[PDB]
Amino acid sequence: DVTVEMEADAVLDAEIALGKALPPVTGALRTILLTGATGFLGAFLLEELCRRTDARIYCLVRSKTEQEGMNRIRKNLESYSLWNEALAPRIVPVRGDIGQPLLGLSEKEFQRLSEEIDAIYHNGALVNFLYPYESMRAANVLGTREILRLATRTRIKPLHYVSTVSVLPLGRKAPIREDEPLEGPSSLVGGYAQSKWVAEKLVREASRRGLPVTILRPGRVTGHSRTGAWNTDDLVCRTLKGCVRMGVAPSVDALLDLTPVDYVSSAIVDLSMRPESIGQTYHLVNPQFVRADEMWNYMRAFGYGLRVLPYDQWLSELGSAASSDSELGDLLMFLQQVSVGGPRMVVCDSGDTLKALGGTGTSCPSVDASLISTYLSSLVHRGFLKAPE
Amino acid sequence: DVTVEMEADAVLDAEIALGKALPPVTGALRTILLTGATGFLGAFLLEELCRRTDARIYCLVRSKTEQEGMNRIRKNLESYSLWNEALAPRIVPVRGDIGQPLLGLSEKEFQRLSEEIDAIYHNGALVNFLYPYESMRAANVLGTREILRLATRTRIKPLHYVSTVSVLPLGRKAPIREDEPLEGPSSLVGGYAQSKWVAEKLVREASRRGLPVTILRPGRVTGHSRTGAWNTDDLVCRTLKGCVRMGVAPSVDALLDLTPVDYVSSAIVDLSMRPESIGQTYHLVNPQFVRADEMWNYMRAFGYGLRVLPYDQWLSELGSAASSDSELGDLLMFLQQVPSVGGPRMVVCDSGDTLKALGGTGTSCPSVDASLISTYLSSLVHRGFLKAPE
Repeated sequence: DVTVEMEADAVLDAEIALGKALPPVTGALRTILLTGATGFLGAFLLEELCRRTDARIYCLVRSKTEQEGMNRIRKNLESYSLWNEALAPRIVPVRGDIGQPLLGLSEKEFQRLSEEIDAIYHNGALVNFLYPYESMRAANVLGTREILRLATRTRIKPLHYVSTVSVLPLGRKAPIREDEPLEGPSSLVGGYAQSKWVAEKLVREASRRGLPVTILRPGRVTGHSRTGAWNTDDLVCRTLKGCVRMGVAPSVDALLDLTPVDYVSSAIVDLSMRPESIGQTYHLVNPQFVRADEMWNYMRAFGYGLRVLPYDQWLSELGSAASSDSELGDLLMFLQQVSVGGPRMVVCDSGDTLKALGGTGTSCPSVDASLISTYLSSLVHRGFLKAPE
Repeated sequence: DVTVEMEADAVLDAEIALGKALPPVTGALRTILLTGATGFLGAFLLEELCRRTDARIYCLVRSKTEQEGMNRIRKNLESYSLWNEALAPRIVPVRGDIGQPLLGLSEKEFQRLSEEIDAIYHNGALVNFLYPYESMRAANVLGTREILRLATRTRIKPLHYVSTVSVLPLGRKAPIREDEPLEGPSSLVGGYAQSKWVAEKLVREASRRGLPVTILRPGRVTGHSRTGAWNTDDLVCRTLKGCVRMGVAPSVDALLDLTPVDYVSSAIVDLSMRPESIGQTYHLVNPQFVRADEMWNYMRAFGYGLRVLPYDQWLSELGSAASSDSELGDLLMFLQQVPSVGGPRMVVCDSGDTLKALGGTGTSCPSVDASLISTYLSSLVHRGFLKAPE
């Protein structure tokens, strides 16, 4: 059974522990390892870390050469308007693969990395909402294990771990608190949530053994609140486009979280810099929820017509439309996995985050007509959405 | 639930009946309407109908013009090495869409088609093994309804309906008889099976009302037994390529059906031309099953290494492989839909009525053996779908 495998995989190897490793850096950080620089949140994390630290940022990247790796990283940041050529000296591509033993490094390379790196931001992961647990085991479970291995190899390296609110159970009335313990593995639906649950369990055990860690759980990470930068292969963009093209949207009961990526990246970096954050968990979600009917109002205001249907009737219309439209069919696959009220969605409390960030000026943008206009304007500009009539 | 809708959709509109329509042709067939000429079975059915009849073959096809329609039909046949230019005079594209009212025709066009066509071979359908019932309702349920409408409009037109063994429940031990009544809708799993069950119910009610109908249920339709012609986006091809690329295949306990397309198309046409076939149902399946371990033997003999694993372990290796391979991921989607150790439930069909009806013909299903599998694999290698064995 999958929960058997999850429980077995959540046991952290005995040798991953402080042992005789040298103490963590207490002075200025010289070097930082970032995983996930070729992803969405990763692009913003990388640019932010360059702005807010003086460290060389080692970036794990799958590539045949270091130049190819640098090219992947540059193009990714370029796609979000985050690149400037002055960043290149700050970036050290590290050829490797989060889904491989030792992050894809030879024993010698791994040992060297274990000597050079002062701190780790682990944002690398395989995110696939269709695949089973076993498809993401290598990248999410073993990859996190190997990061924990690096963090305890040679000398201790603080770990700022990017998890997800999806490690939390659905169907709760009251907003889940940042300090509530994790439930059992059967509380989760889908391979992604399952793999991230196991990953966070490993990280929490390394914490219990003395590794300094921060656990950051982002909610639904949306577009940049000013530029509108947003990868269009995102399921949220997929869904919005589907509704626009069909001219109909669902009424759902769920409180909707939309958390702009610039808030998530700034909060991760801010929190990672606070010694008070060690051993702590933070919910990087929008403190202000929005209702679906409000979302559709904002989208109509931008200029898109949207009839509203009960979720089950909406899903039925999607099913019908999928007959002749393979893109709508693709969207349907995501939604047919698990009624009237629509899908359950996790609601989080973020009290500890709000407090920890109070003197920072790091604050989550509101979801309002203006934010949605910024988002839709960018999607139209980039050819993803047809401009409103 | 979906079964309520299925039952509702299986009710055939009252006006689709013989009424005052003129009697069917009792002489030579002058014209035939074929749906599905742009698909895999449809290509062979078209080429076979040209050889065995001297009727003009009207072919329903989505296109902006008849000439572009002809191009689509021609190219499809070319892809299976079925095209020769002497076919061209025989084919008449009809611009249209199985998933639209009146097959996408105007009232005037539909009335004209209702005057011209002597008989209908209905092989058009949306086949998607991932989508729900509602995604295939238009093409499979309403499309079949509209075909029945045409078959009863103006003058009676016999209907040779291509259904599927997937209208039958899976997991039953004894070969299901061709004359066994359909069970209720709750027996079926997946949108494709559900939509074809409803379609066949509609066709049966038409038959009950006096429309001459043959119901043909193909099994798992595989490559041409001589040329190896086989549509590579087919799920069976996907699965075999996945096994080859991983180097591992599942031990499943099913009695595997592999029914070459040249047998299905020849049997359809043969059976359609027997008046004894009217009102009858035929299972166009291979009379001889193959076991999975025989399949892997045939593939090793061709040159591909295959370790064998229990189905659950094989499926887990597929999932693991899918992490870094999107094609294997695509294959995994199909197999995960089921929430036992011997692998997927499959249907076993009796074909005794087909065997008898074809006994005086030269139509017999090829055996599954190392030679057939070599024919299939050789074609896939030649077309670049598979890497040649080491």
